[PDB]
Amino acid sequence: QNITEEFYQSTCSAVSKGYLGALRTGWYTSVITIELSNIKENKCNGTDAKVKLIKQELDKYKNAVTDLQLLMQSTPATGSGSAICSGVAVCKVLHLEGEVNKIKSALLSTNKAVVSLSNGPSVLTSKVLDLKNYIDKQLLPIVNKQSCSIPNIETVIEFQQKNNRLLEITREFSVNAGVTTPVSTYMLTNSELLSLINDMPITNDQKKLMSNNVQIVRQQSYSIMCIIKEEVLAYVVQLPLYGVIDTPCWKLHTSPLCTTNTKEGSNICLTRTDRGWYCDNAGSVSFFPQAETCKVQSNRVFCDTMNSLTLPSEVNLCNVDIFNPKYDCKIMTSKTDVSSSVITSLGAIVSCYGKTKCTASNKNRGIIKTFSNGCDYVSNKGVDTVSVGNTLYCVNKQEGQSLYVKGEPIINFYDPLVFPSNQFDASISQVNEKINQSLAFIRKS
Amino acid sequence: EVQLVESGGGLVQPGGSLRLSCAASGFTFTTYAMHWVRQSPGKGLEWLASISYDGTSQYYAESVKGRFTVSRDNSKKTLLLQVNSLRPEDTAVYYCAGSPSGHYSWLGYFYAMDVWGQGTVTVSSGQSALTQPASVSGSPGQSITISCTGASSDVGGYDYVSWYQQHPGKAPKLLIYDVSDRPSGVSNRFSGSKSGNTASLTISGLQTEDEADYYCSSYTSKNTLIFGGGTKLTVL
Ligand SMILES: *[C@@H]1O[C@H](CO)[C@@H](O)[C@H](O)[C@H]1NC(C)=O
Repeated sequence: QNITEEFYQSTCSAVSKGYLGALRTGWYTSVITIELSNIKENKCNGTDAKVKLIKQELDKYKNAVTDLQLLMQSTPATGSGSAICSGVAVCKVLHLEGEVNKIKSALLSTNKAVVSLSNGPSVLTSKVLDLKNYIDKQLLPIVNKQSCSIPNIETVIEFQQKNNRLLEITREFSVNAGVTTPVSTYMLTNSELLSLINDMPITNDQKKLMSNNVQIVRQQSYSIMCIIKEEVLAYVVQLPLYGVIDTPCWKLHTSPLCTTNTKEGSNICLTRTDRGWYCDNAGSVSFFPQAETCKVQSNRVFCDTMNSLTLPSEVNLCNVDIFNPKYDCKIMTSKTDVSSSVITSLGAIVSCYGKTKCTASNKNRGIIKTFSNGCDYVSNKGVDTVSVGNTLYCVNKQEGQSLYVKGEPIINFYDPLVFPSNQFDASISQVNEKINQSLAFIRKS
Repeated sequence: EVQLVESGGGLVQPGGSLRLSCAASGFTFTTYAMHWVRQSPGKGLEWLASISYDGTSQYYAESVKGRFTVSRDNSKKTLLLQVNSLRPEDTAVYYCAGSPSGHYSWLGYFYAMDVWGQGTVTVSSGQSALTQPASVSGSPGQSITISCTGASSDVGGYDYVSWYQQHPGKAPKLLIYDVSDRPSGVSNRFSGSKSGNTASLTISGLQTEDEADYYCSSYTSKNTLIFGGGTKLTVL
């Protein structure tokens, strides 16, 4: 439904709730074939520009085929071993003798066809381009004579159009050592992508999800080059499978919480750690530290579980009570009081300290609040921009309801002198033990 | 022992459908391309169809397009030709033939035929775009030459002309491929040439085994195959 926010003054953090999530849990591989032409073009007396243009485009086809052949001859490097194993196993199955003959027989009459491999997977094979039919029917009888016959310019243009997709696919597979991502329209047309989504063994809500956010689906897919053998170019497209759809998700924004003394040597700082996207998954929480593992579209979010962390759900209680030992809520500490701002989903957190000019001007009315020293938050209702020093941030104007959850900033509960400020990343219980160790350090002396 | 054997035929009704097939033994199928060629009694040869090593491409002659379809099961090692809408003018001996080029699919890369079969009869009771001579008398120990005349699209434009020796009531054997090259088992005396629109096969030191009928074929620029009339050599 409606996305809402809750800013926690106690922890200098904001949580954006209400997002409907789609987490990637599986891969669906599919074989995409291009029927190529094995030809031995032979020398004719040619001079006129049409014969040269045909032979030029024909040479770009021959060099593209030999370049793609040496690409499978020497492509041992792997870009991401943890995410292309499922497709690499299919290319290794295809490298067996007679398996390519199998897919060549099943896709003899239709563009799409299911093939049962010998290792059991039922993969979907698709012939998206047929250059062998065009070369064997329209080009070889014109340029395989004793002297070349003069072809009309319509054939030259239609052949540059058909050969272009081959040259661009060979370009992408060559510069990236056979593994390209995202999957471009050269790799897979929008018509082929929607038909492949429609033909997947997934729910209709999942086909509608991938179909209205096809660009996000493309950014989370891989294209792996298999083999060129017997006038066939085959490559596997690895598409994301969202086994969890419409799941509740939360977004944490964090900012430094310092004391407001006039002496940089008497101030201590603290910032909540593990900021990012949190999503519900089977009774637990999946945390995504990397920023590119979650693409967001409107209310919807599309995340990838390959590089994520599974934590108990009590970690969300760190947003309302961080000093609670029931969950070891981790923080980072320092003695560096530098100003910053974080634009949240429905507003903006501002940490202002020292000699710094913090303001929130509006395009239609001037500055309505000049922030004082400390950590604060502002809703997007009526606020357009936030200025911190000589830096200007923009507040997201999406409509929704913010809730200000009052509480005292926790930085006032710490003695500055015995604070561990160099300890960097640290659990709450680690800091509390460091404070019990400093009281043991004071009793004896 | 590269052996092809034809099957299906006998007597049949003018109308309905009819299936003909072939069998492969002595060679590797996935490397050979196939041909169907027929011959009315006491008449010349006529091309029909051809399929590539993978059965993907399949290109026919115009006179028979539609009523005929050629298929192949590489797993079971056979070649099939289905006949629909049989006509009284279709009664002929149907031959199975092969061509040695593999991994290629354009009809120009396997336009010659070197392996043949016995032939099966298809009879129903109630044709040469190339041109050769018929009468060619030759006394032994002399040299006579046969004229296969085409017109630019065939023979002329393409240095793609083949020559075959067929003995009365037997399979055709290959003599010349490309324009002058010959396969094994072929006597030196067999030798062929080309000059513009006309190719010519020459034979010197005539023997008795050589009294026979002889044919020519070429790629056609129309993606088909054209067969000549057939010349009767008489030894004296
Ligand atoms: C530190 O000592 C106090 C004294 O009672 C105790 O209540 C608290 O649990 C201790 N904390 C740690 C982290 O040991």
